[PDB]
Amino acid sequence: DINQYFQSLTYEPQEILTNEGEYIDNPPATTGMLENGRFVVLRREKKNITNNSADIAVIDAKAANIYPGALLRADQNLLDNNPTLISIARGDLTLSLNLPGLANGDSHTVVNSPTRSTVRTGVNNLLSKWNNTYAGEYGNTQAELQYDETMAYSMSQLKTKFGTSFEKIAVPLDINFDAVNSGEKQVQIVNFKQIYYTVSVDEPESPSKLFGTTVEDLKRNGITDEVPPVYVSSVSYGRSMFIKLETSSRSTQVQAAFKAAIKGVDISGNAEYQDILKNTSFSAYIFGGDAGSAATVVSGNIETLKKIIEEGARYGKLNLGVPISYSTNFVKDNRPAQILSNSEYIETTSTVHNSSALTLDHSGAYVAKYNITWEEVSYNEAGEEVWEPKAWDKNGVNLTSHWSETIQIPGNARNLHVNIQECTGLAWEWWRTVYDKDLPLVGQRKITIWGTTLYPQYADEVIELE
Ligand SMILES: OC(C(F)(F)F)C(F)(F)F
Repeated sequence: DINQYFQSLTYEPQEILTNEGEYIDNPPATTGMLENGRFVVLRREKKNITNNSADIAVIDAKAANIYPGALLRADQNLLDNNPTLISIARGDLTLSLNLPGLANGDSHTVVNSPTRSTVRTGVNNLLSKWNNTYAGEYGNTQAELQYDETMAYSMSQLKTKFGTSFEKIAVPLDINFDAVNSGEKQVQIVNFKQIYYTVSVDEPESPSKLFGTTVEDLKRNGITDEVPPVYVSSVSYGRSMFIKLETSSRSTQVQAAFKAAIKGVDISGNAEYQDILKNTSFSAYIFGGDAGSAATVVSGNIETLKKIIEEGARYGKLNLGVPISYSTNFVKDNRPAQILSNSEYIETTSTVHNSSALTLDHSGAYVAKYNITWEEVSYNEAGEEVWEPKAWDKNGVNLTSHWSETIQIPGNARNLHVNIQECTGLAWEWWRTVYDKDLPLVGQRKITIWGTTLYPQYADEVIELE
């Protein structure tokens, strides 16, 4: 009996579907740079990404050996999203057609001598029975949106976020890891899946029910306690769109910007910082819907992306789609074949700190002592902050009657303090403090003292730029 042998099969499913790989070392200590009156704080930290899932998203419509009820081997091939098919005498099995939100549809059909052709035929009579009357030919309300976003930092971490095919779409996607690492550009990758339907296979009550003259014709197909058999349980059909979004923006509101952008929820309206969207250059690898043969690569601009997703969503059809994701189960215990994958990577985040301008104006019938101070950030080795004391070069200096000077506090500065005093004709209170405050490093700030020795009057004003 086969079931007995299947029950005797002693393997470790999870350990045979594992993807290690760290090779991360240690990232160069965080540093600080000066660029065009701005301060660039570069901080890159070592992180780890993990992905354990039995839902395999496809990529190459040609490298597809996937179909509902497909009997596949459980090996490195299956692990690398390039499984091996076991073409043996197949046992009749029942297939069902699941739709996103079609109430109680779930059309069922029987399948004899299971194979690409037969399954294709079943799915054909299904989809045909569906399109024949139901108003769901070109589009169907809201197909299942499977949105998988992630900021790009490492080919491997992307290989973990999507699998071992992003290595295949990498060239078309054109990702700038060097730039991201340098901190120049910022790029997010988004797996936008748009499932129109989903073919399900009735869980085999028994391996015997799956495969009756199959006495021991298993060892002649590659079945062993070393190479367990799996079967494609569910296959999702729709439009798969792997989009790459690059922008020269900073590390502020980017995620939200991109996500909201891709989701296209009229974010444009009341969009505080939309410079990212005005600087969103994209490149998308799409397949499904528009065609059931080849894929399409489109590089361009934010708008082009919007109109491309909008014209790619409800412009396709339902008649016949392409496999964009699938799932398989072990033949023995019908356990979900959950591929695991780990990957350490480097998250590189930079921060811009603008210059600061402090104008000083003296209009007093007297002599005014000036005294302004602050501290500057120094990023030495070990990536540890080093705040260094700084004071105005003319500090302690006393200015006569009228004076004026604008000062340029660097971006890597903080804890600004201003202290200005005025000389009085008094011997007891020779010096009278006029102004003394801790000040925020706002864009532009003008401080104007003026008036009489017996009465000094000041003015602290703040201005903007652009
Ligand atoms: O790539 C096509 C284009 F260009 F958007 F028209 C498709 F419609 F398929 F998306």
